[PDB]
Amino acid sequence: AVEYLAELPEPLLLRVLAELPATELVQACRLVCLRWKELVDGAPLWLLKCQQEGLVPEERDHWQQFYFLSKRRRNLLRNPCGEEDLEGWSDVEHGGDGWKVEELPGDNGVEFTQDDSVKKYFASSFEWCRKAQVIDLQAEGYWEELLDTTQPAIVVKDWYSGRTDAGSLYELTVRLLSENEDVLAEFATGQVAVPEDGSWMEISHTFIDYGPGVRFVRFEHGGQDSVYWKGWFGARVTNSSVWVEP
Amino acid sequence: PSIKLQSSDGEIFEVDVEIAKQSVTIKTMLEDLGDPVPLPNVNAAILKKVIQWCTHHKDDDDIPVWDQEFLKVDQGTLFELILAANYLDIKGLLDVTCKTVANMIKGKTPEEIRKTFNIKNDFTEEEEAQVRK
Repeated sequence: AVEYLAELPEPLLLRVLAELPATELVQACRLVCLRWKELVDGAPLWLLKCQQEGLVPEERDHWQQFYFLSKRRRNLLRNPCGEEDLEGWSDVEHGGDGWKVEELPGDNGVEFTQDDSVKKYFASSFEWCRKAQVIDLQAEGYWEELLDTTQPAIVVKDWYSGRTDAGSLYELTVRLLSENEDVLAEFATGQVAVPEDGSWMEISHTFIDYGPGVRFVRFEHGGQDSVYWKGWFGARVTNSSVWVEP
Repeated sequence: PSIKLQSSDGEIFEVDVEIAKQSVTIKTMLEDLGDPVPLPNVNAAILKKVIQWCTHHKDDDDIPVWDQEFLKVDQGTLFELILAANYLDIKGLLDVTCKTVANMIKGKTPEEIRKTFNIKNDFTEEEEAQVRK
C-alpha cells in the first residue's frame, strides 16, 4: 500500500499546510484525519503562517487566533472622514444647519498632522449634531468563542477640533452590546470643551476583560458650537476608528 | 568551477561549484573537507532532477511556468523531491515543491484529499466542521 505525502515528516507537512488559506486549514484540512486535526489545532502550523506573512511582532494564548485577528485587523467604521458623505452613518441628528463635510484645513482651523491621508472632516452647527454606527462583530469576522473567551481588545479612537474663531463642544459615547443589544460596557466622555486654539485632539479607549456576550459595538459622537451662530462653527470630527487588536 | 557528487547508489555526478551552491548543505561542503562528496540520503534518479532544477536556476507567489512542467512527476517522486530539497537545503526547490503539493489540496473536500493522498479516515466520532474557528 502506497502512502507518500502523509508519511511526510511533520516540519515538511507543516510547510505544505502553511501554503493553504487559514480558512481551508480550519474547515477542510482539520477534517482530513486525526494527525491533521492535531496539527491544525497546534501552535507550530500557525506560528509558521505568522512568520511567513511578516506578522510576528516562543509562546501564545493561541497562534491561530493571533493569525486571524492580525489578518482581519481593520477599521470597522464606514466612511470615517466624510469621503462618502454621511453614508454609512446612522441615527444622524442634524442640529442647526446639520453636519457639513469640509476639506482640511478648515476655515480658521489647524492641519491634520497625525495622518495626511485624512483630507476631510464633518463640521457641526449651533445645535447638537450626532451620528452613529453599530458594528456587528461576527459579521466582521470575530466569532462567538473568540468574543466570549479571548475577549480581544476592542480599540476605539476619535479626532476632534474646533475653529480658532468660535467656542465648541464635543461628545463621544461607545457601547459594547449584547446579542439582544443590552449594554455591557460604556465609555462616555461627557461634554468636552474643544481646544481654544483649534488643535486636533484624539480620544482613545480600549475595552478589555469585558465579560462574555459582546456582539456589537455602538459608536456615537457629536458636536456643536457654544456661540450659537448660523453656519458650521461647532466641533469638527474625523478619522474615527474601531478595531479588534490581535 | 567544477565538483563531483556521489549519490546513495554509487553513481557520480559532476557539476559546477556555481549551480551546486544553491544547495546550502553542500555549499557548506567547500570548507570541512575540500573523492566526491557523499550523499547517503539521495538516490541517483533524484539527484539528477535536483541538479537539473539547479542548472535552470543558476543565477536568478504564482510558481514559474517551467517548474510546473518540471514538477509534472508522479506523486512518489514529488515526495522524494521535497525530501531531497530539504536534505540538500535548496530553499527554492522546497518552496516550489511544497507549493505544488499544497495546490493539490487547495479547495478540496476532506474525502477528496484522503483519496488523492491515500490517507485513511482516522475518525472515531462525528466529524464536526469548524468555520473561521
